[PDB]
Amino acid sequence: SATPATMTSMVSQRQDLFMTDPLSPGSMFFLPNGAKIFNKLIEFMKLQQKFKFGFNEVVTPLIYKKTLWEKSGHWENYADDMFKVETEYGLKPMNCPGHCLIFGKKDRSYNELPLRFSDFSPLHRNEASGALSGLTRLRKFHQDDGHIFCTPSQVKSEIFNSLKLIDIVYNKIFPFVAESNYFINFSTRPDHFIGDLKVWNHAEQVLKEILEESGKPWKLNPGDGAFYGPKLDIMVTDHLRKTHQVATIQLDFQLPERFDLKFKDQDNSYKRPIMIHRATFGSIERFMALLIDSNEGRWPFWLNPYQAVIIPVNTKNVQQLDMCTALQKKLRNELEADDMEPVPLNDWHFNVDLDIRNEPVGYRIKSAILKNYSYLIIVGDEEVQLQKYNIRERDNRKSFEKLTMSQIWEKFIELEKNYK
Amino acid sequence: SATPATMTSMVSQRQDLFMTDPLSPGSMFFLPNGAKIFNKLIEFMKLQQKFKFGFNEVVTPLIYKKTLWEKSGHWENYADDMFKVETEYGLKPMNCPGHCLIFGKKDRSYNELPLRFSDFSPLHRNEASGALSGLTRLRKFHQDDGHIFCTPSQVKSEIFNSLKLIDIVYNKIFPFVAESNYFINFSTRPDHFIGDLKVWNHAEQVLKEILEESGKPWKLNPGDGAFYGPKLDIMVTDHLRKTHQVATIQLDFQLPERFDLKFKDQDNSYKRPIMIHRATFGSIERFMALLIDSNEGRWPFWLNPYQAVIIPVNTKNVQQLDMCTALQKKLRNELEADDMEPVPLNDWHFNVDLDIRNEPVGYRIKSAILKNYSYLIIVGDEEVQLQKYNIRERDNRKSFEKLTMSQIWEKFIELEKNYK
Ligand SMILES: C[C@@H](O)[C@H](N)C(=O)NS(=O)(=O)OC[C@H]1O[C@@H](n2cnc3c(N)ncnc32)[C@H](O)[C@@H]1O
Ligand SMILES: C[C@@H](O)[C@H](N)C(=O)NS(=O)(=O)OC[C@H]1O[C@@H](n2cnc3c(N)ncnc32)[C@H](O)[C@@H]1O
Ligand SMILES: [Zn+2]
Ligand SMILES: [Zn+2]
Repeated sequence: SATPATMTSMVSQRQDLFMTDPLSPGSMFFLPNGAKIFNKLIEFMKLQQKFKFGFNEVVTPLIYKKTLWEKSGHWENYADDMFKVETEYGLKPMNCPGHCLIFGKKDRSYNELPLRFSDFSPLHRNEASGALSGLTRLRKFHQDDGHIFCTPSQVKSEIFNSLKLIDIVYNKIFPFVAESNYFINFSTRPDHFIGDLKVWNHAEQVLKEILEESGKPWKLNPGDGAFYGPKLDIMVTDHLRKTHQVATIQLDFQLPERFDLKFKDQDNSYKRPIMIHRATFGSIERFMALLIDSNEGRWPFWLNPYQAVIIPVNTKNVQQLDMCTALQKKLRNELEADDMEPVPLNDWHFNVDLDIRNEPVGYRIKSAILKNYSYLIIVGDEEVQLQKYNIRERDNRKSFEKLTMSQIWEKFIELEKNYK
Repeated sequence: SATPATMTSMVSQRQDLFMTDPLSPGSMFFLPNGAKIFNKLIEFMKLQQKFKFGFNEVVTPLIYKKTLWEKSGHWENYADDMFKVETEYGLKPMNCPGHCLIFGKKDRSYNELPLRFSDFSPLHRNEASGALSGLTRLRKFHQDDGHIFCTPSQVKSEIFNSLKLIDIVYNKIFPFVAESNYFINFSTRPDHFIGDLKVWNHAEQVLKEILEESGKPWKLNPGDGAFYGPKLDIMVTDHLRKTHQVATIQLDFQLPERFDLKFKDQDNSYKRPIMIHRATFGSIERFMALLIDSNEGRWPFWLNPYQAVIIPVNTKNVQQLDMCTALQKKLRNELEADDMEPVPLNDWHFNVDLDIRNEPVGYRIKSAILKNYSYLIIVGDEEVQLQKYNIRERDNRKSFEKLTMSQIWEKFIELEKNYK
């Protein structure tokens, strides 16, 4: 009879992922295992954004004076959902205004467009306490945020590149449970919007054209556009057929005008850049919640905070213990605190545990299966003899391999490398 | 006639590192190049903390209700320097209370001590505007924070391990301008402190003993201890002989008591853990400021946002251009946005630029030297003939090497691997 929210709480209790406290309602605590997943997702997304999709990361303030939010139009649209800060300040619910400040700080040439900034800042929104639900709706969350500044003729290609990244995430790297794991909502001009209505109709026309050219299924979603522009909202469906907004792409002609943004064009004319807002995960928190809704805790290897467990058949057998300890040390790849040798960059480190509890071998196994370890590694007398480990995958326990220490090292590397 | 603050602003203007805006006084903006350095430092420290010094990273809320800060004793000690948050809330100036909440959420056995949590959360402190200076003193900053929960008999070894990490940073990996690049301030009981005076004298005795055993030079620093315990403050001296507090280690018997923290001991007795607070960089921002004070912008290779520049002698020569472009593509190691192949984990990517501006070769060189590129790579007709690049290091321009594409790839790898 379980809901998505309940599924998230069940997995979190089994794997020690997260916790909450009434001293900070709506703000999640990521415990070590929960934080490993969070950080892994961010590592993945940073790699795609920097070395494939042309983004440059920036780090921006969390609080801005009341004036910035008035200049942006946030203060009169959202201020009820905005935490005020007191010494006249607003705790940011969005990164965009900060990125406008960065754009307008230097002369900009058409030669550096499209200019793409990424930002993983924590955001706060004063969501009503009745709206709070697990990791899907929080008062504090992290967006894989990004703002693009381009020319009219670059809009289409930039949006298709955003859509390519979206497909890598939703239709290639991550399984979820249409052929596509999402549909698009075409979200149009809302009641309260800034800017002239002509510009708005043009932005909506550009977006519809791109939607049609993409060939992806979409739905009209009237009135749900941002206050600064219309958007494509990427909707995924949980197992209770309820839809959730994750990735989003927003076409913004309005903020550039309000920040008096300009760039020198090919003809030495000063012209306004167009701004595209975009997020792929949406928020890392909500994305994680939807992964869990699908995988029920059975993380893929590269993401799993429980990548492998090593289990000696006899916990008092020295030959088995040595062999198990040798492998754990190899796969964890840690250094001793006793010397001055630092951990080098780009080494591999795997989440590998050793269960030597004074418990029947059978129960230790069952324990590891409850935790969803990607791999179970057993060592008995025969394994000591061959100096080869019995290793089997979680979701295919019937088959198995007998591999050397070195072969497991390379196997785990290839898995993590390519997001298996 | 330059000050540290002025040096930071000069380097930042030359390398496009940071920016400020009056809409958010005391909060820094990290531009792409500035953010690269910031992120590199955090990557380095995470590796040491997770895979050498036994820390587990957590991610905690930024805002807590007034009650938490009252329970911790922060609200009556610091509340003037605390940004309040309004819907009864405090924007955190410290992570400790959150970590106490995490400790007390589960039954804890003596078997999991020392328990070590790390946290890179953004912190805010309402510093007086007259105290704001470059990156050394801000209203928003990131600590490489960490809290250790141990038993009385573990205190010494834990503090020596903290000191080992401090030496790796200040006396091995990073040059700065005593043999050691810091001295220690023994900071003692301040006017306003929580807890009984007997416990306080004991904490100070334990610390002095450890200080004496370490053999490191220290100075009495009366009254400057935290309100929860005495501390060892690691002081570095800028080139104007002014001292700055960076790393710190704080011995805390007090917070555990106020959060009713307990763990089951060897004898099934419930006992209070001791808490050690510690930071190595102090804040990433202030550490960066002190690096800049020393290096004057001449970053070591692994940290440099300008790792190499490739300069064709003749910008209209196709043979030279091809050879230059081949190398840039190799070293950057990017993927095209046009396919579904993701950037894999643990690949190498170098910050390598190509200067093909229509400018005399001589001036393009001079330009790169102004920016402090770690390596200058020149390609003329002879280099095309040999298919070998003329590569020279920044701080040793007189000598040079002629290397193939492959040899530069491996060279740059070895440099970044081992923090050269
Ligand atoms: C995309 C940005 O550039 C733009 N300023 C923006 O904030 N768009 S948004 O309002 O639609 O937010 C983007 C994503 O953040 C996620 N999100 C929004 N609110 C919350 C919340 N209260 N809790 C968790 N995630 C949220 C959603 O997935 C949403 O699609
Ligand atoms: C070390 C923590 O666990 C403890 N709660 C703590 O905050 N100690 S601290 O107050 O001494 O802060 C640690 C380091 O942060 C840095 N820091 C403190 N205030 C600022 C500031 N306003 N701007 C930049 N860095 C700061 C200093 O380097 C300082 O040594
Ligand atoms: Zn935005
Ligand atoms: Zn602390």
